[PDB]
Amino acid sequence: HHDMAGVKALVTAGGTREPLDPVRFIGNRSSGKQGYAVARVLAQRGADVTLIAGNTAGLIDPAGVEMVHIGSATQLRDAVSKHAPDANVLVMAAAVADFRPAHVAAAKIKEPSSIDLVRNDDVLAGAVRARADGQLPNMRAIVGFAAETGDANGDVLFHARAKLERKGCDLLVVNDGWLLSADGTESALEHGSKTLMATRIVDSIAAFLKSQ
Ligand SMILES: Nc1ccn([C@@H]2O[C@H](COP(=O)(O)OP(=O)(O)OP(=O)(O)O)[C@@H](O)[C@H]2O)c(=O)n1
Ligand SMILES: [Mg+2]
Repeated sequence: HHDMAGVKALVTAGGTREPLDPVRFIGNRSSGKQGYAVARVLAQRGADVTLIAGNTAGLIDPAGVEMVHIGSATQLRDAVSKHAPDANVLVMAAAVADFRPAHVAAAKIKEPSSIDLVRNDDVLAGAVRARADGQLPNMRAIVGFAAETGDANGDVLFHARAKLERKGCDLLVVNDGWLLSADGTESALEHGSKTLMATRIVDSIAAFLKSQ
């Protein structure tokens, strides 16, 4: 039915784009489909959903969901800062570009000089800090998303378990796939439609909120 009737949810989705100039930019391959799916499931279950979307070209805005379109990592951060205080749940599913062009050309660049890169702020960490400082009373649950690959140093779960504690979020969605909770619970995420996966994620949020 409607688990999320009283829940104000803030969802980010898609990838950000950091401009070199008006024409070109630095981006990633994020579709934002998973975040959109989570947005729809939440709204279907009675949540008041605000969705902040990055590069989602062919996706259609979900009905019953307040849409806030942004372009870059900075624009995303400012959007979150604006809408977070009213949110009970923050679903950080956007693929934020780690690096940004240090200087942006006013006009399209016409061998060229190298591009200087500067690190972007950790928007999630900003939210986690704000709640820790008592500046987010309404916030009850914070969800992070991560893509992990096995390397010589460790397993996928090995890296996933580490990132969950580093980010300081309550739940981490890892892509098969995993749902990692801060209490120490681990649930497998079987390959399926983005809809079914969204249901699993929202179920974890619901289950978490009951414990809150
Ligand atoms: N600048 C950033 C980068 C990440 N994220 C959020 O943090 C979570 C972790 O994403 P990930 O890129 O895997 O974490 P990183 O800190 O960037 O780790 P890594 O350097 O391995 O990519 C994601 O939900 C993402 O939305 C964020 O808010 N701000
Ligand atoms: Mg990153």
